[PDB]
Amino acid sequence: KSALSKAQKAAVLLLSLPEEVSMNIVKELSEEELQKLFALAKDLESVPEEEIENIAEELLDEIKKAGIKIKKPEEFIENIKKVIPPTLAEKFRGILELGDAEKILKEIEKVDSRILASLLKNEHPQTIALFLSQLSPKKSAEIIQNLPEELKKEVVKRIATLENVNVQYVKELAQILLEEISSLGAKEALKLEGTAVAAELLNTLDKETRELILQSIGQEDPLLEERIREKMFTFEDIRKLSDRDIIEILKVVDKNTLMIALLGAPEDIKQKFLSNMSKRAAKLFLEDMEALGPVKKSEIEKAQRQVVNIIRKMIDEGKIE
Repeated sequence: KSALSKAQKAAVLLLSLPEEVSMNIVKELSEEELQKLFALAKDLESVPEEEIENIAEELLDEIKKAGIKIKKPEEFIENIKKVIPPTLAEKFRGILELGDAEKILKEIEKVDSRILASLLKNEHPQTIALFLSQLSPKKSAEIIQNLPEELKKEVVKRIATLENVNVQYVKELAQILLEEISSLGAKEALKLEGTAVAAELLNTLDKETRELILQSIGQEDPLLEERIREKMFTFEDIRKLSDRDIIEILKVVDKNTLMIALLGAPEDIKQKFLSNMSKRAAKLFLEDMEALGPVKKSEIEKAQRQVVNIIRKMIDEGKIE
């Protein structure tokens, strides 16, 4: 297809070149010749857009070197892009893009028009018009009815003047509106510490059930399991432990770690540890606690979780709970 491709180039040139150049070509060519060139262009194979640009730029360089002046080279490239058809892949891409925009706007169509009107009313009138231009007439009518009066008139006037709309711009507008609705829903909802709620439930469940649930959660998501277990025994739960349990904890925990942990601890938990030490060890502990001076909250928190890590091993070994 070497002579066929040269003929195909001729066909594309005929249709793409400026009319000053190609009017003379048409006059010299017979009707049979012109029709052979038209049939060649019509029967062209489809070519990816990036490859049509390289073909266009080759052709442009080739005819400039052939001795033909091209005043509007970018208009020549676009004309070649009209002649050479697009591929099935490119047709599918456009279809998929259109389908995604449709899916997004269907989700918008489900949303109460009072909510859409409320989210749209402080937007620029041209933005509201561009958005409403893509909705069903009854949706856009419902939204318009829930807008202020002078905005009803201005949005409809701007819709009236539209000659074009960029689909991707409106799609993006719609997705930001869906995220804003999702964000308002979170603000409308009661905040809930799910890891804590799950922890209480598990602590109420018997060990057989509790441990089998957690193990399965850990296999799929080991980070979530751990965040749940952190809530199952907290520093405040030291109150639940016996004096016997505290003695065993005092045998293992570092003094400095315990001192620091107790700086941000309630008074009854302080006394829970202090009452299980000796008179002199307790007295010296309180004295050294004042000796520390200003300690960061992040460090008090760290020492508290360290005591809890130690306490977990007691639950896994000695201390009943």
